[PDB]
Amino acid sequence: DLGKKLLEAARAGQDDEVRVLMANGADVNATDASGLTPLHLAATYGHLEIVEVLLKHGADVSASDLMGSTPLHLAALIGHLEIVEVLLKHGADVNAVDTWGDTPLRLAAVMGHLKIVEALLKHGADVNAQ
Amino acid sequence: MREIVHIQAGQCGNQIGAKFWEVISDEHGIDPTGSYHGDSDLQLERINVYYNEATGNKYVPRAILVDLEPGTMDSVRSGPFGQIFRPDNFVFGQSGAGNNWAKGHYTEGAELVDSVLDVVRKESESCDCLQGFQLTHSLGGGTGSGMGTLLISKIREEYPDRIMNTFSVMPSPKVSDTVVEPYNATLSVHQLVENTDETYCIDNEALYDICFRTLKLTTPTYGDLNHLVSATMSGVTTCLRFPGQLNADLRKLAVNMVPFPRLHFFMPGFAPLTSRALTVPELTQQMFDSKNMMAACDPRHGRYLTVAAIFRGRMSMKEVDEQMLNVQNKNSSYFVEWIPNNVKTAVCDIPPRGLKMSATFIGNSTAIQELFKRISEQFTAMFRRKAFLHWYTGEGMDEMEFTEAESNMNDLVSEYQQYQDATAD
Amino acid sequence: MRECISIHVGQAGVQIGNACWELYCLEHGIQPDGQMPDSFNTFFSETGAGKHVPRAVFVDLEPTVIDEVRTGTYRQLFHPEQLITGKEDAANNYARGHYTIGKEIIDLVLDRIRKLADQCTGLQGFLVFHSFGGGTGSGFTSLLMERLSVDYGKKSKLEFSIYPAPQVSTAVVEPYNSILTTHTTLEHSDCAFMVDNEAIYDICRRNLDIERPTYTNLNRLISQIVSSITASLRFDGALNVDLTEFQTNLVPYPRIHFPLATYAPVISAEKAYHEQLSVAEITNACFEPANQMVKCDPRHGKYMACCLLYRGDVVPKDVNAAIATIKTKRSIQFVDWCPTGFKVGINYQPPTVVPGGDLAKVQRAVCMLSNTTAIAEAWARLDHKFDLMYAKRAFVHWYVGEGMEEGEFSEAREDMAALEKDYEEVGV
Ligand SMILES: Nc1nc2c(ncn2[C@@H]2O[C@H](COP(=O)(O)OP(=O)(O)OP(=O)(O)O)[C@@H](O)[C@H]2O)c(=O)[nH]1
Ligand SMILES: COc1cc2c(c(OC)c1OC)-c1ccc(OC)c(=O)cc1[C@@H](NC(C)=O)CC2
Ligand SMILES: Nc1nc2c(ncn2[C@@H]2O[C@H](COP(=O)(O)OP(=O)(O)O)[C@@H](O)[C@H]2O)c(=O)[nH]1
Ligand SMILES: [Mg+2]
Repeated sequence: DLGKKLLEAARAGQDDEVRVLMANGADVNATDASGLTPLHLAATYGHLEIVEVLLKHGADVSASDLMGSTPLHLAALIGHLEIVEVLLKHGADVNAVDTWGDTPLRLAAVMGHLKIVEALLKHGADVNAQ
Repeated sequence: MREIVHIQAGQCGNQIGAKFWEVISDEHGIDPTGSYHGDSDLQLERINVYYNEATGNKYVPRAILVDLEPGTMDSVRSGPFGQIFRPDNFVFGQSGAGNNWAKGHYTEGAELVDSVLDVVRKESESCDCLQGFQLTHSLGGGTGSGMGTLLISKIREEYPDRIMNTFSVMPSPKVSDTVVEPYNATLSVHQLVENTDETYCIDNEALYDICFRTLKLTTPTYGDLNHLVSATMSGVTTCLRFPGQLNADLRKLAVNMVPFPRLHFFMPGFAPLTSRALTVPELTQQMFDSKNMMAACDPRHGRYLTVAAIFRGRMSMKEVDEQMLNVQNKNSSYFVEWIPNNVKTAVCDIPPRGLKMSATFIGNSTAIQELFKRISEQFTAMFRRKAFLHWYTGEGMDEMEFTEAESNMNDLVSEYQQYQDATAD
Repeated sequence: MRECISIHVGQAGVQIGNACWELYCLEHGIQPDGQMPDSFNTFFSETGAGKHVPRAVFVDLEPTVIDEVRTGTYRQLFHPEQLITGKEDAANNYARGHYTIGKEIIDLVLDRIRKLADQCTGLQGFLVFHSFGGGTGSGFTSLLMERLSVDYGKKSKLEFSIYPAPQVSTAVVEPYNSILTTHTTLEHSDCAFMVDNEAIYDICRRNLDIERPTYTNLNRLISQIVSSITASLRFDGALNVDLTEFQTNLVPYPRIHFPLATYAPVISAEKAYHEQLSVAEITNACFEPANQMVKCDPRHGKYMACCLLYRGDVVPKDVNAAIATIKTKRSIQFVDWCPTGFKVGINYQPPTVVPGGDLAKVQRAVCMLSNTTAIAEAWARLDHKFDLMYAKRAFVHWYVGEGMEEGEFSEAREDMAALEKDYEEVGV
């Protein structure tokens, strides 16, 4: 299954495997059992080149898993600044609210990712409203 | 003879442990070869508490050096006091723990644990009368956190009648090596609550804040943070190491400082806050100030269950007494009314290096819940999204272990709140 | 012969013991090696060489304090077998002193006591020196008192107990240890002299002008008072000649066995030449609360018994005239079932002080021993501190982890509540 293979490659940061699987018809928007897509996984695990490659070939920038987590929530939680900037530039919903009522700004602030807090606020993150 | 066995585990544990040895060796007049060269008999009176007597009037730290990362052996051995340590007391692995609590606690650490215990046993059996154990480690990594807590639980089963004391370094995003630090620290706190008699909470968040406030550092080195840790470690062990009015060991300290078994997490403090002479009222005010605490909690948000204060140097002992009682009378609301005379002061004639007067604070405060709340909130943010969970489950851990550690830390927070709101009915 | 064995338990017991034996030696003319260039044979045994050996036992659960005795000025006064030490102390925990740590040394301590008892031909009993606050002073003393009541059933047991004070190095758990030891010792003690560290601290500051008194300053004052109480046992007078008489003269109700000691005069050695105080002046000072060994208000209480023990240049008719004035000018209320009279003892030797010490040598001194209901105020102070902590079970885990049942705290407190009531019932 090409979908499962691309999810694994995006998580593991296998740049060459990602490109090879996509050339074979792999679903860029495939989901695992929890609703995580290759973009969610590349954004969580800091694979910038894969994040960029997925976005160039139809990945949904604001896809939600079963818990309402978007790739931006995950990049902000883990503290991947360059990934946060790339997602925002590609139209990620800065004010996306997950099942716990958290926004990317709230996660970046809880984890002490000050540069991401700044970047989110600059791209219209609403602090007083979730 | 009141001997203490010192253990240092992981990168942070060995770095702060080496600095403790360099600082206390200077106070006791012990050079890196183990030779004494001081001018006072008071320096050697209680030398046996931390040092073994070696051949030809030499002193050797009763210290065990542990790490899963081999490179730690080298860095300690290359330090100014590197040669003072017994070579067979270095117990080192080759693969590392990769900042993973599960690797330290169940995999690599479980494989090295017996070798450490053999060294602990050899040191313990040679003691005339073992007081207990002192462990230095961080809670944010893999070795100090995972293997350190595994070592504590094994020591607790082998030496149940001996005190277990830790100097535990709390992680902060302001000083962070990885985002898995909240998982590693939560899993460790759970173990510390159950298996240690008394823990000094050395909070990296507070160390960063002190360095920013005092030296305007936005980018401190571990050296900058460690200067505060070593000053504190020297101060809190003063009455164990030096002769004076106080006839007391670690158990007597635990008895009077710990009213509830789980609430054994101390907020250390230090004055004056220097860099790499104050009056008695100035030392006293500074010692009780939020800006001087080594745990990032506001004392004003809670109540002190118990307080110990150690003044060092030549000063008016009458002035110290008046100043200490004044703090309690003017600020009665910050001390629980249901533990009478819960603020204790000791004075030691010998000041630390490069200082004429100093004061060390040891607080058992309900405000420490702020530190546990901070870690818990970061743990929860990470755990809800299951980020990096396979690192732990891949070592055989179950997700229930995470849920259980989460609940126990939240139970600890609620216990502190219960005593903060308690009235002297 | 009528021998008395002194037992010093824990740091406070041992250190006060050091000060007492130093003063006894000076009073009886015995050198620190035991040689002398006898009524005192009640407290000192004599070898074939003429060496005078104290009938004393020193016990501690850790060795530091007793090691100072073993190497100090009086290292040749006591025999090594009389100085017993453990390796690990009781860490301010009554339960360690009584149960876990104390059980390991009790048999050895009793064996050593038995060796001294074998040297006696008419053993009167024991004088037990200890703190209320220490884990050893509290816990080990109560275990030893329990074992001595079984092994020496007919023997009298008196205590000199160091009552805790915040001004004098107390610890947070000391109110617990005080109540725990009081409960378990109550039925095993015939008479107990409480020494409140705050009263001694106050006297040293006010009368000796010592801003921050050391244990040496406090203990030299305590030994001066203890010597005044035991003089009758060492000089063969007419009042309190045997241990049994202390109970007969001061204790009409067995549980209410805590007499208030009041001492005068306490004069600084480093103060300008003053006209010596008369019998009337030192007697008047016995009713001054500032001179008491225990802080309490005797005007709030009632007297059950009263003994006046004079030493030095004291004429009996001058004492009788002083007492007559006291029954007039002052309001001394006795309980309706007690004789109302004051028992008088006079020892004619000039009072003795440590040479170079803080206390000035006086021509005449007096210790008044009064059994007053006012001393219940000292029990109420301890009970209040106990209550605050116990309501939250603060520190209780330390005791439970050291061979003690939690229920023992409740049983001890209930006994203290009954004791406070005993005082209240007599006080009306
Ligand atoms: N007056 C007086 N009080 C003392 C002396 N030493 C200790 N104390 C008091 O005794 C109490 C502490 O008890 P200690 O006797 O020192 O302790 P311990 O009996 O040896 O027992 P542990 O150390 O707990 O095993 C406190 O209230 C002290 O102020 C002394 O030499 N004189
Ligand atoms: C070995 O070092 C220490 C050991 C202890 C104490 C202490 O603080 C002054 C120490 O220095 C840090 C101590 C602490 C707190 C107390 O009350 C909160 C107390 O009652 C009592 C104490 C100590 N006792 C006294 C009279 O200070 C005994 C235990
Ligand atoms: N204060 C202080 N913190 C340190 C030091 N070295 C590492 N840390 C902290 O310790 C945590 C990482 O654990 P570490 O000890 O390096 O890993 P281990 O070797 O697996 O135990 C993080 O919170 C670091 O900030 C040090 O020398 N001092
Ligand atoms: Mg002691």
